[PDB]
Amino acid sequence: TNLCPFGEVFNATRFASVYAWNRKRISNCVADYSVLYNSASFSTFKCYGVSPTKLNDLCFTNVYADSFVIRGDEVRQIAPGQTGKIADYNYKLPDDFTGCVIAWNSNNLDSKVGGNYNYLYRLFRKSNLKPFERDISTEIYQAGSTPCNGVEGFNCYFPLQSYGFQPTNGVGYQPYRVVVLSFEATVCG
Amino acid sequence: DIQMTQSPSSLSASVGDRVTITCQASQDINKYLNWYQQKPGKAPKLLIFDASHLETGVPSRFSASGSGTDFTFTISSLQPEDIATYYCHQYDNLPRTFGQGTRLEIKRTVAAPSVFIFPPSDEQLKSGTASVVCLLNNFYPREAKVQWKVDNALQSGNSQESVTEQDSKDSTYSLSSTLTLSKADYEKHKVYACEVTHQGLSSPVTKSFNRG
Amino acid sequence: VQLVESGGGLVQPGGSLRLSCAASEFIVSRNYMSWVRQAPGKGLEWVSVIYSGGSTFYADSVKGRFTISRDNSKNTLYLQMNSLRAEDTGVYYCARDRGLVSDYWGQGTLVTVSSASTKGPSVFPLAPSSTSGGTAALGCLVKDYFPEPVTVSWNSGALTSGVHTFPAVLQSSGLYSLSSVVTVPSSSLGTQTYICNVNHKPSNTKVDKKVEP
Repeated sequence: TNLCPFGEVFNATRFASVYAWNRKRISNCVADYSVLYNSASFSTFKCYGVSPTKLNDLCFTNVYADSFVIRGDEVRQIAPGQTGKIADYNYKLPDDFTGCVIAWNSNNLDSKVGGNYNYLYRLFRKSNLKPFERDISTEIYQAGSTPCNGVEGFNCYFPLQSYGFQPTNGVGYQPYRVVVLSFEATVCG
Repeated sequence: DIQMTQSPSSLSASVGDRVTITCQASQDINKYLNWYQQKPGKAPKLLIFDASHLETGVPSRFSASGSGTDFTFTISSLQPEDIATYYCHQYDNLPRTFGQGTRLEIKRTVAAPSVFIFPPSDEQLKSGTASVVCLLNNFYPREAKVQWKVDNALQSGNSQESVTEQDSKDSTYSLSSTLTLSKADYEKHKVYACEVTHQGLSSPVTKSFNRG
Repeated sequence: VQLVESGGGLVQPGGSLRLSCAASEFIVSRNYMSWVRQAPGKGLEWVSVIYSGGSTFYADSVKGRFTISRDNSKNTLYLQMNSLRAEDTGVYYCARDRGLVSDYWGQGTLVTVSSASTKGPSVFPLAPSSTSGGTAALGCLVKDYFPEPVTVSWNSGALTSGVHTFPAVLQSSGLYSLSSVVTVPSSSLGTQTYICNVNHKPSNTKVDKKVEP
């Protein structure tokens, strides 16, 4: 009866940091994914299940729309079978992922002069995430034998680091906003 | 596959000077260059990480800046223990790369060498080879001319020499020249001399011996 | 508090080797680690890295031939080297990465990839001259060994200032020679015993040569 609310998740005013990525559930709606496809404003529109053009031609039980900010350098890791700080400790797609990964510059919005330190990523982790896991804990990383006692110092590290997003950054070091649509009754087109 | 290019290859400055090494990246690396010191024969020391941040424990005279492609590493006040090769290291793109390396040499006052000659061991002569060793023990600069006179004939093509690296406090060098010849050749002649010519020597000094 | 490496040595082209790097305060299984090598008198080459989570990455130069791994049960990081070539000769360093910054470094072990075989050295004395007061020089000649390194010390460690253990020169033999020298007071020669302790680990060669007039 009414359109899927994709402007809420794509056009939203702020995005999550990748370690605490947001996920929007989407049911009881109908939308064409071609207000998306023919936008021509996307740096990545890497799809896995289906072809991007023929997408509003099909129905699924549920669809999720995950959204975060990473470095464009790093959009490489938002795809099944990747490894790296981000695919391992921040956001991991499963090997049998069916959906699309969408990205675009954000240097206008998410870049502050002198550095927008709001956006973070998980740098330390004893073992890397399972598919679609979210770990927002902030306990001091124990790299030594000495216990950390919650105090940051040598071999006792804060697991999150802050992007120094600056407008003068090369495009690899620029903010990119990313939306991951995954598909598995109630969505159609 | 990002190529890091430092300059100079070789650098000579006297104690207390301001020394400056640059390192340029082919592509964009942001602040993810860091700077290493490798004293001769030990492993590298991390001095400055994330392009500009001083590693815990490092002297304040070391500093570096840069972001993107052009980077500068600077020693503000040169010290004697700073002879080393310094490397910049890109680390954020996969193939991690280093710069060429910058050999830093302390420049110093002239120091004339102390010269010693060593006959072959009687133990060695039993094997069939006899090696005569000549030593310059503490000199600046590295440039010295070592001539082997066996009887009174200049010898060429049978000597090899090696130099220590600069000493970490007095900034001196030491050199060993080794004349190799056969047990037969050794006992054919009698006067064995080592003539050392150096900047700080008023005139060549010879250190000789006879067999016996 | 340290990283202690071992396992490097002489290997046949096409041969295999495994390096060890055992740690004292770091926990290998919880920490970022990479292996960095340096061929003789040349630059540094990053070779491999392992992440806290276990993800491994290699430089194309050694991919498919080398493999990085760790054993928590022994707190040790290994680098397996298969299908070795000559250009793999050099010093191999292990490092603790502070998440991409290699801050603490091991002292290194030498992987020498050659077909030649092992020769232990001969230690000859470099004996003092004939001012009973002043300084006289003495030393030991370490001739004809292979492969490198050799470690020379004097009087088991009691004598360190003034010792100059020269860099080895590769002889026309294809073998190596160095010679270390030490300066002592001329009036020590009659009473004090001077011994260079040469040690050539690749051949289980330990020599103690007492230097005398």
